[PDB]
Amino acid sequence: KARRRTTTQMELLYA
Amino acid sequence: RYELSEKMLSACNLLKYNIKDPKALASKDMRICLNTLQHDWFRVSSQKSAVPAMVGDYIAAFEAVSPDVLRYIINMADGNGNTALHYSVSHSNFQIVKLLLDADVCNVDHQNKAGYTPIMLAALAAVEAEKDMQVVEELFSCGDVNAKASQAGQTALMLAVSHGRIDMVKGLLACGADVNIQDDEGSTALMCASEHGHVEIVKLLLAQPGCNGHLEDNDGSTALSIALEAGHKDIAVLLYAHLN
Repeated sequence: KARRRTTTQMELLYA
Repeated sequence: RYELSEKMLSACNLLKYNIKDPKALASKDMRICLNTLQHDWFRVSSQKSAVPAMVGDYIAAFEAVSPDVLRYIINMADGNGNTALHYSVSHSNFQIVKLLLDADVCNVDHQNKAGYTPIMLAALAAVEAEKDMQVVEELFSCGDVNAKASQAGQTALMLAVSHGRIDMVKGLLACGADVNIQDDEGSTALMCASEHGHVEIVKLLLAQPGCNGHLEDNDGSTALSIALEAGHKDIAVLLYAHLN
């Protein structure tokens, strides 16, 4: 689930 | 004071004469012009080492060509769908973020190819001084704090909560974030906090007028059931207390 996953700064910036 | 190169000033003037003619603007030859603009603008604005006085000087020079040329260039997106606002937020270059906001023509809600807006990027950006947080809150007030990312429909508030960023959560709530928005899977910020065991963030969310602890995700899980299952009995007791 998205609510459990970690998102990094690089993942926000680049696809 | 920094000045545009001859070639850059030239490209700006060409844009000025063409900016109102859509089909010229899309012409293949005009693209070489637009590529010059994009290249030089991202060179000066978007590296971690960008110099705020240089960005300021460039902004002033674009506006002197035309306010419409300023609006066009500072809203350009690169091949990643990123604007200078995306890069300057990601780099925590908040003096440059402030210059872009103050130009008063930024589209702050632009999603990059990854699917995120600059407000979402800010939710994970380093903020080392309370004065930088003032710029972050100005950004939050210039765009849609409730926007949902193309990836999973998450909000900035969910992102901040998932990283345990109490500072950002307080900022987003103060700037009008809706605590009850659900992502594509039906998860709320409160559910995100329950997964991670972030006690103080749970209290902050529960303290918001209209916080709805009863919401279920698409499988019928609640913040309370999530908390117990993730082994965070203290949050579960907190949730129970608030719900009853």
